[PDB]
Formats: sequence, C-alpha cells, structure tokens
Amino acid sequence: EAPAAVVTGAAKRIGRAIAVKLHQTGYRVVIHYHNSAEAAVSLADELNKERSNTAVVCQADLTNSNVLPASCEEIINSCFRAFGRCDVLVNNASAFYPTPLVQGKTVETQVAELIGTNAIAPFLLTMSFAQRQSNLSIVNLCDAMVDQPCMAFSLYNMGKHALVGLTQSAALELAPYGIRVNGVAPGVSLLPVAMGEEEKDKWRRKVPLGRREASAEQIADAVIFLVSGSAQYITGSIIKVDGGLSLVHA
Amino acid sequence: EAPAAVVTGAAKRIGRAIAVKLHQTGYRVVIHYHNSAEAAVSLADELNKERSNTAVVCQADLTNSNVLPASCEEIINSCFRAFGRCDVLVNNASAFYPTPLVQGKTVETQVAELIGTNAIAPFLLTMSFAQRQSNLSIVNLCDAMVDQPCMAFSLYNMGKHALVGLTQSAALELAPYGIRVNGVAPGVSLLPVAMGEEEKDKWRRKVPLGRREASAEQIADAVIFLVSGSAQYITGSIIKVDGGLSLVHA
Amino acid sequence: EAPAAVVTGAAKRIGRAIAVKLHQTGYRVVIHYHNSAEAAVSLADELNKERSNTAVVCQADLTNSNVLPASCEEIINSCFRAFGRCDVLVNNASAFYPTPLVQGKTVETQVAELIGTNAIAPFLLTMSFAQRQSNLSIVNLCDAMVDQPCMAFSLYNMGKHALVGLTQSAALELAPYGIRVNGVAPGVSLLPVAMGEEEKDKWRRKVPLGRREASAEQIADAVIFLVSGSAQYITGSIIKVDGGLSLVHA
Amino acid sequence: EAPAAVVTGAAKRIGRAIAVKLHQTGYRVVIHYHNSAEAAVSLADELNKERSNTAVVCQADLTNSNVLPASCEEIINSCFRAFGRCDVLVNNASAFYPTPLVQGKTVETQVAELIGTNAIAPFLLTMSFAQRQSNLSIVNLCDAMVDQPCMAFSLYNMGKHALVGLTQSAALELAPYGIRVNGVAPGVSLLPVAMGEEEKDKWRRKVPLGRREASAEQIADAVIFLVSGSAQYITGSIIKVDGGLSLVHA
Ligand SMILES: NC(=O)c1ccc[n+]([C@@H]2O[C@H](COP(=O)([O-])OP(=O)(O)OC[C@H]3O[C@@H](n4cnc5c(N)ncnc54)[C@H](OP(=O)(O)O)[C@@H]3O)[C@@H](O)[C@H]2O)c1
Ligand SMILES: NC(=O)c1ccc[n+]([C@@H]2O[C@H](COP(=O)([O-])OP(=O)(O)OC[C@H]3O[C@@H](n4cnc5c(N)ncnc54)[C@H](OP(=O)(O)O)[C@@H]3O)[C@@H](O)[C@H]2O)c1
Ligand SMILES: NC(=O)c1ccc[n+]([C@@H]2O[C@H](COP(=O)([O-])OP(=O)(O)OC[C@H]3O[C@@H](n4cnc5c(N)ncnc54)[C@H](OP(=O)(O)O)[C@@H]3O)[C@@H](O)[C@H]2O)c1
Ligand SMILES: NC(=O)c1ccc[n+]([C@@H]2O[C@H](COP(=O)([O-])OP(=O)(O)OC[C@H]3O[C@@H](n4cnc5c(N)ncnc54)[C@H](OP(=O)(O)O)[C@@H]3O)[C@@H](O)[C@H]2O)c1
Ligand SMILES: NC(=O)c1ccc2nc(N)sc2c1
Ligand SMILES: NC(=O)c1ccc2nc(N)sc2c1
Ligand SMILES: NC(=O)c1ccc2nc(N)sc2c1
Ligand SMILES: NC(=O)c1ccc2nc(N)sc2c1
Repeated sequence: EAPAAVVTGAAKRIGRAIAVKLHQTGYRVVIHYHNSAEAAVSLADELNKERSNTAVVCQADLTNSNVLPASCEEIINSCFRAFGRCDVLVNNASAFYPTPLVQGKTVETQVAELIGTNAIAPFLLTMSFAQRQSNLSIVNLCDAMVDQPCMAFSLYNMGKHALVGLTQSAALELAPYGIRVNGVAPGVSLLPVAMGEEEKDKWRRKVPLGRREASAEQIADAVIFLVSGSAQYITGSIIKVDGGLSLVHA
Repeated sequence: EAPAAVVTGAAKRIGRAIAVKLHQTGYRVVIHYHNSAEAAVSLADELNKERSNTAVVCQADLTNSNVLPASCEEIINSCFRAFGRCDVLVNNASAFYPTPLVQGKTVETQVAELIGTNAIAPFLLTMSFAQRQSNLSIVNLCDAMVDQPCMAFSLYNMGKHALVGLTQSAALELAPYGIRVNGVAPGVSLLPVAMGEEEKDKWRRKVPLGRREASAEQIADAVIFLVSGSAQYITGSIIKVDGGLSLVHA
Repeated sequence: EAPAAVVTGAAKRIGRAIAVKLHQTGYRVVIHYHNSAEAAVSLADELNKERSNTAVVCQADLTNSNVLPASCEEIINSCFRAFGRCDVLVNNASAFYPTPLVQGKTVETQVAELIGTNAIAPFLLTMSFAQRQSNLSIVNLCDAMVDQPCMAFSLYNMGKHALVGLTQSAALELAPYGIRVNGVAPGVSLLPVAMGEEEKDKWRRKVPLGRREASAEQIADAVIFLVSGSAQYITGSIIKVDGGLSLVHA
Repeated sequence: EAPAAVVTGAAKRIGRAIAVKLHQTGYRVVIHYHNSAEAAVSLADELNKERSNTAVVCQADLTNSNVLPASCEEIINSCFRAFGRCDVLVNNASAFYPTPLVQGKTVETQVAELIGTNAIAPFLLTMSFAQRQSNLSIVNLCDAMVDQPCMAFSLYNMGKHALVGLTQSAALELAPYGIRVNGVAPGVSLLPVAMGEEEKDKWRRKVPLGRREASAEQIADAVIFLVSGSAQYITGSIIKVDGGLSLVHA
C-alpha cells in the first residue's frame, strides 16, 4: 500500500511542485486548495492519469476563525477517507502581503489571514494529523529571511516566526509517537505574480549562488529529503534553501 | 515634563516591578490590568502617594477578538489623556498554560488567549503607540527558553516566537521615527506561589548563576536599561536575563 | 566520468560511514587518516574490491603548525593526482576533550589540536580545494549542541563555533565559483570508546526521537543529500541530525 | 576600596571609551596596548590627573604563540600588582583584515593574529582572570554581523564566532564562581581610520536607527551596564548595539 500525503495550497507554484514530487516518489496525495479550483482539479487529473486513484482535491479556507479547527480536521479526514492513512503533512499554504504599522481589509481580518494561514492552521492540522494516528512526518514551509524581514510585513513575519516555534514544539512533543517535524525555509523562490520584471531582477541579483531564485522543484527536493528514510533521525530541523541569500549583509 | 509609560499586566509580579522601577526613574505610568483590579488600584495609590498625579489604571482583556484593536487604541489613548504623551510601551501581559497536541476551553479560545496576549495585543499596541506620535521605545517581554520549550506548550511558544518577530519587524519599521524596539527574555523568574517549594527547587537548581530564579526587580533592571539614554543605539535586541539557564543542555 | 571526494578522518566511525556512502553513490574517495593507517587501508581494500582503483589513502596530521598549510594542500592534491578532479570535501576530522578554565598537554598544544583540527585545517582545506578548481561542494561536520555546550569544553566549543563561521563565510565567498558550503550537525551519534555504558545510556534517554544515538549512517545520509543534485540551491545551511536533542531544556 | 578592571586594546577608539567610562564609574583601570604606547601613556596620565594612582598601562602582543599564555597571565597579574584585585576583564583588542580564500603575511601568521587576538587571547585571559580569584564579570567585544559576514573575512569571522562560543562556555563554567560572562556586539561603530568618507557614508546609510555609526560611548554604555549591579542575573548574553543593522536584508 502506497503512503499518503496532505499538501496545503497545492494547486499552484511551490505546493504544486511538492505534490508532484511526492506523487513521483510513490505517495497518494490530497491537493488542498482555497480559490484555485480549476488548477487543483487539473493537477489531480494529471496525477490520476499517471496512476488511478492516487490524487484527490480538498477545498478549505485556512483563515483563522472559530471553524478553522473543523476545517483542519476535515482536511486530515479527507486523506483517511480517500486513502485509509495519512503519513505526511506539508504545511505550505500562506498569505503574504504588507501590514504597515503606521498609516480594504480590517486589521482583524489581516491577523486572521496572515497568522491563520501561516501558523494557526499548521498548528490545528498538526493536532488533527497526530490525533488521527512506519515513517510519519510533517514539513512546514518557513522563511529563510525571518530575521532580516521585509519592511512593513510585521504580521507575515510574526506568523512565520510562530511557525518556527510550532516546528520545534511539535517535534519535541510528537517524537515519542514517531512523528518527525521539520521545516524548509526558502529565500527567494517563485516571485510574486503582481511584481514587475525590473524588481524581480533586483532580487535575483542579491542571491550569491547563481544570481537567480529557487525553482519550485528545488524547494520540493528538500521536502522530499525530509520525508524520506534518509532523514529518520532528523526532527526539529529547518533547512534553508536560499542560495546564500540570508548570509548577505545590507 | 516627566515622560510617561504604559505597562501591560502591571498589577502583579514582573509587570508591577517594571511599573515601580519606571516610576522611581521618573516616569508617569499607566498600570494596565485584566482581572487584578484591587492590586492595580493599590499600586496606583502607592505611586500617587509618592508623587501626586503620576499613576492611573486601565482595565482591558487582551485576548484576541473583533474589539481588541479598539481596546489597544484605548490603552494608548489613556496615557495621552492622563499625561499628554506616551514615551514608553512595555508589553508584559501574558497568558501561559499548556495546549497539548494529543488528547474547559475550546482550542480557538486558547488561540485567542495565548496568541492574543503574547503577540497580537503587542502588535496592536505597537501600531497605536507609533500612530499616536525625546527617547521613545518599546520593550517586549520575551522568553529565554523559546528554542528549548516546555513540553506541550506549543501555542504559548508560538506566541513568544511571534513576539520575537514583532520585536525585529517593528524595530526595522519604526527606526525612521526614532522609536527603538527591544526585548527582555527571562529564564525562570517568579515562580507560581502555589507551586510546591520542592517543585520550585527543581527549577532553581537548573540555573547556573546562583541556583535561584530571577527576581522581578532583576527583570525590571534590564527594561530600565533599554528605555534609558544608555541604550539609545540599541534596537531590535533581545537581552536574556536568565542566569545562564538557556545554555544548559538536557 | 565519476566524481571524487576527500573525507578527513575517514578510517573510523562517522568519517568511515561517510566514505562508504559516498563510494556507494558512485564517488571515488580519498580516505584521510592521521594515526589509523591499518583501518584506512582496510577501508580502501573493501571499496576497491567493490570497484577497482576507486579509493586511495592519505596520511596527514591536522594539528595546527607551520606545516599544516602544506599538509592540507597535499590532501587536496592527492585527490587530483589519483582521480583528476575533486568535487567534494568533507571536513569530518576532529579532536574532542575537555579544557577546564580553572585548574599532560600544554594549553597551546590543546589550542593547536582543538582549534587546529576542528577549524583551521577545514579553513586551509577549503582554501586549497577552491584554489585547485559540475556539482562542487564542501560539507563541514558541525555540532548540534554548539549553543548548549558540554561543561569544561570551551576550546572544543570555540572550534565548532569557528567552523560555523567558516561554513557561512566560505558559502558566501565561494558561491560565485559554484562551490556550495554546508554543514551537518550531529547531536549524540557514536559515543566515544572511552565513555562507560551507564554514561552512554544516560545520554540516550534524553533524545526525543527513540531514546537512542544516531548511527553513523544517519549522519552520512545528510552529507549525501547535501552533495547531491537535490541540494543544488542549498549553501550556508547547517542541517541538525540530533533526534531533537537540542530542543530539550535542562 | 575601588574595584579594578583590565581593558585590552584600550589606548584608542572603543577600548579607550570603555576604559574612560569604567574610570568615570569608579574603577581603577589597566590600559593594555600593543603598539600604541604614546596613546596609552597619554590616557593613563589623563586618568591619574583626575584621580591619582587609578590607571596603569600594560604592553602585550596578543597574537597566538607558545608565550601567549604567559602574556595573558601577566596582563591579569599587572592588575593585581597595581591595585590588589581584578574585578572586571574587557576583551576588546582585535585584529581585523581580509583573508581571501581564493588568490606580506604568511597564512599561519594571519591565523595567529586573527584567531589569537579575537579568540585565543580572550580564552587565556579568561583562564587567568578566573584562576587569580563582589561583582566579578567579563565582557567580550563581539560583532553583530557575525552571521552576515564581510566578503573575504573568513578568519576574522571564525575568530568572532569562536568568541561567541567562549562567551557561552565560560558563562556556564564560571557561573558557580560568581563570575558573569557576557558580550557586546557592535554593528558599525568607529569606522576604520584609513577608510575614506565616501565609503564611510555607504555604511552609515545602511543603519536604520539614525543612518549613522555607533559612537564609542554608545558601545561603552552597554559594557557599563553589563558590569553593573543592574545586570547581576545576566550571564551568557550578547547585547547587540547596532542601530538595527543586522535586521536589514540584502
Ligand atoms: N515564493 C517564495 O519566494 C517564498 C519565500 C519564502 C517562503 N516561502 C514560503 O513557501 C510556501 C510556498 O510559497 P508560494 O510562493 O508557492 O506560496 P503562494 O503562491 O504565496 O501561496 C500558496 C497558496 O497558499 C494558499 N492560500 C493563501 N491564502 C489562503 C487561505 N486563506 N486559505 C487557504 N489557502 C490559502 C493559496 O491557495 P489558492 O491559490 O488555492 O487560493 C496559494 O496558492 C509559503 O509557505 C511561503 O510563505 C516562499
Ligand atoms: N515568570 C517567569 O519565570 C517568566 C519566564 C519567562 C518569560 N516570562 C515573561 O515575563 C512576563 C511577565 O511574567 P509574569 O510571571 O509576571 O507573568 P504572569 O504573572 O503570568 O502574567 C502577567 C499578567 O498578564 C496579565 N494577563 C494574562 N492574561 C491576560 C488577558 N487575557 N488580558 C490581559 N492581561 C492578561 C494578567 O493580569 P491580571 O492579573 O490583571 O489579570 C497577569 O497578572 C510575561 O510576558 C512572561 O511570558 C516570565
Ligand atoms: N560522534 C558524535 O556523537 C558527534 C557529535 C557531535 C559532533 N560530531 C562531529 O562529527 C565528526 C565525526 O565524529 P566522530 O565521533 O566520528 O569523530 P572522532 O572519532 O572523534 O574523530 C574522527 C577522526 O578524526 C581524526 N583526527 C583527530 N585528531 C586529529 C589530528 N590531530 N590530525 C588528523 N586527524 C585527526 C582521527 O583520525 P585517525 O584515527 O586516523 O587519527 C579520528 O579517527 C567530528 O567533526 C565531530 O566533532 C560527532
Ligand atoms: N569598530 C567597529 O565598527 C566594530 C564593529 C564590530 C565589532 N567591533 C569590535 O569592537 C572592538 C573594538 O573595535 P575597535 O574598532 O575599537 O578596534 P580596533 O581599533 O580595530 O582595535 C583595537 C585595538 O586592538 C589592538 N590589537 C590589534 N592587534 C593586536 C595584537 N596582535 N596584540 C594586542 N593588541 C592588538 C590594537 O592595540 P594597539 O593600537 O595598541 O596596537 C588596537 O588599538 C573589537 O573587538 C572589534 O572587533 C568593532
Ligand atoms: N518574495 C519573497 O521573499 C517571498 C517571501 C515570502 C513569501 N510567502 C509567500 N506565500 S510568497 C512569498 C514571497
Ligand atoms: N516558569 C517559566 O519558565 C515561565 C515561562 C513563561 C511564563 N510566562 C508567563 N506569563 S509565566 C511564565 C513562566
Ligand atoms: N559525545 C558527544 O556528544 C560528542 C560530541 C562531539 C564530538 N566530537 C568528536 N570528535 S566525538 C564527539 C562526541
Ligand atoms: N567595519 C566593521 O563593521 C568592523 C567590524 C569589525 C571590526 N573589528 C575591528 N577590530 S574594527 C572593525 C570594524
């Protein structure tokens, strides 16, 4: 029987590449998505064409609210429903936008989105994963630039720091159950869609190793390692995949 | 005129010692409290006996909710209404209790309390402090053991990691306004009074420097340094006040 | 055709496991040794029996001295002479013993061995490797307990901290040359042969992940990942392989 | 009776500022120097004119060699000879120059100077200070940019990382003796004398807090705090004094 993985925010970009690589490794996959229904369904079709009954989609908003625990329980439940097991959780989904401290969304909505997607949903997904329970593990998508943050991104940065805390606390608490918990911390990978070309090139030029952003596949490679049998003694570790970017001074 | 400071969770323990030392240094103080009204008022009365019209109290729940931004705006406003200025914000208030990942508050109440008091309220207070604006600074009460956490304290640890992120992000963003943002990270300080001495001693014996916990006054001393003229180039720094505890392996 | 790797201290324990695994992956190997000639030659015999002329030995003392730069140049040169190329350098050799601050070898001998083997030899080897130059990389064997050090191990700890600095500095400086530089940080792996069984078990019980030390092969697996095509965007990263030990408070 | 302090590299710049501020606080001081004899004697003369018999000079090369332990023992002995006690050691002296990995002094001379002054001399001074033994403490001058290093400064950066390790290891080991060990980590403070103004301004513009380097007095203020009674529970802490520089991404 093939193991099964949940990947959040898996319709596009890094999450898609993670879901593809897990599937290529032998996993059955739950493709979680929020708005990107067409892309999620299209990915599941492509994976199922390769091996039937190995991919399903699961829609959920990961914004914090009093129903977020139920949504997170449902995502894990969807994996058990489709595949009878859940071996791997990848917390990839993320909201990312500025929240300046000095002055259409209310600040409480920004808190719910940025802290919910980046930290609270990973926590609740981790609880549900552990409670519903080989080679079990969780991989959190962190941020290599967490200590040299983007100006005016305080709530985003707070959420990603909270995710480091979750990675460490859950590694400690879940180790006696044989569940490893680790992180992968990109520097600059696939650049935002809204961003212009001259700006993208500015960021590319900062990266010591090759003066280019990471491909989604390069990020997924670190995820694959961490869920593999080659990482069985690794827990609580966060692997930077940043081309040296976090080493570069102002 | 005398400068003014807001101290959250100032009725008892570390926040009380901070408020007293700031007052002794010459600050007028807003004593924020949640449940401890008698203690808050007793402190205000003691400080006003020392110097008239130098202390007020401000009640607020710092749990996350739709009204938290308004509450935090009101806390800052209370300092301006009482004293005509707000020079110092000390984010001291904190909820602290276990939240195990594996199995009478709901998990979302625990999120609201632990992430709200430890991280979101500091963020909203920081926004309101900056918007309302010399030696201006913010001091956040962090935790020296954030990377070697208590078992089953994931939400607490997430909140304290988020607070490190806020300290760094806000230092960067507020530096152009001349507002410094720093942290003080206790190891073991005041223990619960109801905790058996035999249990308190297990903690005390872990501390390399003197085999004792920090007094509240020793924590307050680092706060006083950070708000002083002797720290005018210090921003984004977190000072451990832990007797070497964080250096001790398992 | 086949790439080539230098592994220092490769005759026994972790270095041996690294050498075996690199060989199994298709590398030709230089097995460096200081005192363990018999063991080095026995390993080379084993590897050459598998694939002829794919393993050579190289003697050198890695103690700091006037001749250490020449010795390090020779180690790198041996790889180029045997195999025509040098793709991977693994700085694994180490000295480990206490150096109490409050009171055999003179203290300056301890400096030469602890700082020399653990930090200066890696620096000189890195220089020689880079000067003599595809998937090129260096892997430094670090220590996951670097910030929670063993009592009375100051010089050892200083050396391992220096090695973190070299990993980061060399990653930055060598990135333009396409040379990646990373670390693997064991917690408790193969215990010193001198250490008694009760002391071994005492350390084992502290590890969250299965209450056991890492095998040498688990350490080697992380090295294999970092030198692989799956790590081509990773530079300046140190992967802990410690079963969660560094997360455990006193 | 007045307490006494040793400051290494105290003839000029930050070391002079530390010596002056310690003297103004009421310490008797040993002004260590290497080449700057006129400047050292001039400073001691100024201090002795303020309060007679409160300053002496002590010449020593802190480059690593087989006599460095005796030199470090002598610096400490000079404080006992002059003043009958030694309460504070400030490890300020430092060599700083590039050591490129890819191509006057031999590499072994560069190792001896950069690792000797920045790490081994602090280690040997720490040993002699502890063995010769109230409010006793050691303060090490570290570097806030240790994890975002200057290009081609590997040996310097290895030495400052080793000094972090010493700070932590010595804090742990000397805590039972009541000796606190801490660090102060400048970002950019007094720019090199040989640096032209245009290059100085490039660095100044990077600093979030005021777009200027730290004054020597600002660095000394943090040293004064760490030696004071207001830091009596602080050990193993490194206080950044960097105006937010280390938080600024590439
Ligand atoms: N890209 C980089 O350079 C970079 C750098 C550092 C860290 N990272 C981290 O790596 C991960 C992947 O990066 P990425 O650039 O691929 O991410 P992304 O494109 O910004 O976001 C990934 C997905 O997150 C989902 N998402 C957003 N808000 C959500 C909500 N309220 N509920 C549920 N899902 C939501 C979206 O799903 P739908 O499209 O279905 O709505 C989105 O496609 C993220 O955790 C990110 O923080 C990336
Ligand atoms: N004590 C230690 O050993 C230690 C160790 C590490 C870190 N720290 C940090 O140092 C700081 C002070 O420690 P402490 O031991 O003095 O803290 P504490 O006694 O646990 O709590 C301080 C105050 O926080 C306020 N608070 C709690 N929940 C609140 C809510 N929902 N809304 C508003 N206020 C709330 C309470 O005020 P009322 O009483 O008025 O309700 C309480 O008296 C905290 O940030 C803590 O995390 C302490
Ligand atoms: N084992 C662990 O639990 C652990 C934990 C943390 C970090 N590490 C790190 O992982 C790496 C490997 O650990 P290990 O336990 O396998 O190491 P080890 O057995 O202590 O030493 C490995 C080899 O280093 C060589 N070596 C020592 N001093 C030398 C000198 N002056 N000149 C030349 N070579 C010298 C020796 O080679 P010869 O026998 O040929 O003389 C020795 O066999 C080390 O860097 C270590 O610091 C290990
Ligand atoms: N300046 C900055 O921006 C900055 C930034 C980060 C860290 N720091 C750290 O802060 C401390 C003070 O900085 P600084 O700029 O004032 O230092 P500095 O001027 O570069 O050096 C201070 C003194 O070190 C002594 N020294 C150098 N080589 C020596 C040797 N072989 N033996 C004995 N003494 C030697 C010299 O004494 P003589 O003149 O008597 O020969 C020199 O005056 C240093 O530890 C430095 O690394 C400074
Ligand atoms: N461009 C970046 O550095 C960056 C950082 C974080 C991040 N998180 C996302 N969800 S997209 C994204 C982009
Ligand atoms: N005993 C401790 O180490 C500890 C840590 C954090 C904390 N936060 C509070 N609000 S009380 C408290 C106690
Ligand atoms: N017992 C350990 O945890 C340990 C730590 C470091 C180390 N370095 C060596 N060369 S052997 C060794 C063992
Ligand atoms: N320019 C700097 O940031 C800088 C850094 C370190 C340092 N160390 C010295 N001895 S002078 C000096 C200057």
